[PDB]
Amino acid sequence: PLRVAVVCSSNQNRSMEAHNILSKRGFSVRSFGTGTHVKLPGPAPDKPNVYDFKTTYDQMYNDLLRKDKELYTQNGILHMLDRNKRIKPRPERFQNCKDLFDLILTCEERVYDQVVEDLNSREQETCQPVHVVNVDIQDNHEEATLGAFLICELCQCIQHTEDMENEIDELLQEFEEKSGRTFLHTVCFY
Amino acid sequence: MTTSERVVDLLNQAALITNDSKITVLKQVQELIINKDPTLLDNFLDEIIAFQADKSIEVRKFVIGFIEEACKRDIELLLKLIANLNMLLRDENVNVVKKAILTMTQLYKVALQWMVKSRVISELQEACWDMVSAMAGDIILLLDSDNDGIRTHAIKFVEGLIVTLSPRMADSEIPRRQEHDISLDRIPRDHPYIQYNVLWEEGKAALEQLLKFMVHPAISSINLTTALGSLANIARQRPMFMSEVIQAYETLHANLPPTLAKSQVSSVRKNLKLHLLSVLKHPASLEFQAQITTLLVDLGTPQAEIARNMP
Repeated sequence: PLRVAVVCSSNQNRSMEAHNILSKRGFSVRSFGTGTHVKLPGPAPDKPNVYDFKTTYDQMYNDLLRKDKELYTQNGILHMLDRNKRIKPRPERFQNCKDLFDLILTCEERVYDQVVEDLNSREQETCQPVHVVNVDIQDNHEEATLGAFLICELCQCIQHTEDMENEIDELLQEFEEKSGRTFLHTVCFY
Repeated sequence: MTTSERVVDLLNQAALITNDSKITVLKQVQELIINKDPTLLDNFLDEIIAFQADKSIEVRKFVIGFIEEACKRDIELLLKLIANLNMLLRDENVNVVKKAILTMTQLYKVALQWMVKSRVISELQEACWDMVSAMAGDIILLLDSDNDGIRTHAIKFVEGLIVTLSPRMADSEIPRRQEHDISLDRIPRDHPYIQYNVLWEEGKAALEQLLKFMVHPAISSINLTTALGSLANIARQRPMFMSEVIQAYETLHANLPPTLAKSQVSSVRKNLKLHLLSVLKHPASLEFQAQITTLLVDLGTPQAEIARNMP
């Protein structure tokens, strides 16, 4: 098969939209964020809502309907938190993960940098490679949904190859030319 | 029911299972004879190893892993097992080959430590070492493999060979995990069989092979980023090599490989930036600071980021 990780910054939107699609279509998948904090959209783009990764989805749900029941229903954040609850109790920091993956996919170049920086700085024990791929997905419901379906077609495509390492780059190129989107690609080592 | 009985039963079972599930049962046998009671390892050795012939890729990968652990538990076993390993390195399946490369990455050091710690050395043990040494030679040749995965594993193997076959120096930056790893400087100049100077030359030649690889005009994106990263490690752990690494960076930045696709070019070049910054922080980079800085700036590195990575 293919053990996949999906990674973005807050482990809320894009990365959970992909978690959800991959999980329901039979992939073994985990999702994480890399950002310093968990950020939910707030009253104004300059003042988001900020949490620690220890914080439950359910918790954020009530911290938010304590703020403005109305603002978080209309902007879909409450429905998202409820959807995330059903997958996983709390968001997770990539830098604290200890499990191994075959393929880590990132949803923003900045995160790709954080994943690379993190994996390059760890104790290398084994030299087992893990492939890291980026696709920039804007942070909104629509793009996140679209980006999850694209990530799913990608993994489904990678899973049909006979030899992943030998042909992943040809597939990513096929995918850039079909999708109009660029796919950065690198390897880190365990 | 003892361990030996609990093992005979697990094997009778494994001899009858017709699929990959048999690996579970094999992994349990592994734990029981390598960890929970090594006195039984010899009794059941031939019988685990015979699984090397199984048609299943995964069963074959499990056998290489078992070899790796048996040899860490009792390095003398390498007298027999090195043939099996070299043959599994020549497996028709790329995933078995790649596992073989990773196991050699571990065992080479271990075997060399055993040759060095050994006072008197039998002809057989000498031959065993020649085997290990030539298998390292084979894996170096795997840099010309036509498979991108084999190449990447070959690079990592070659990377560790260069670190192992060169001396730790006062300004070497050494990772916690590899603290107790043999290195050239730990090898007595007057050893009865291991020749300090033959080894020093074999590391130099290994590093020459890698530098040649970097300049293949058909080099793949992933192979190049891997090779870039291995040179950053070598450079930090073995700063007598700083000058060659910087020159390899220089060469790449004049001569960008023209089969790379646009995004591949971007991927590789984001790593070149990262490895230049990581090397700049090393004290032994002093001489070449402006040569590195020219390179970094040319790739659009901003100066708050350049300046965060001085030593």
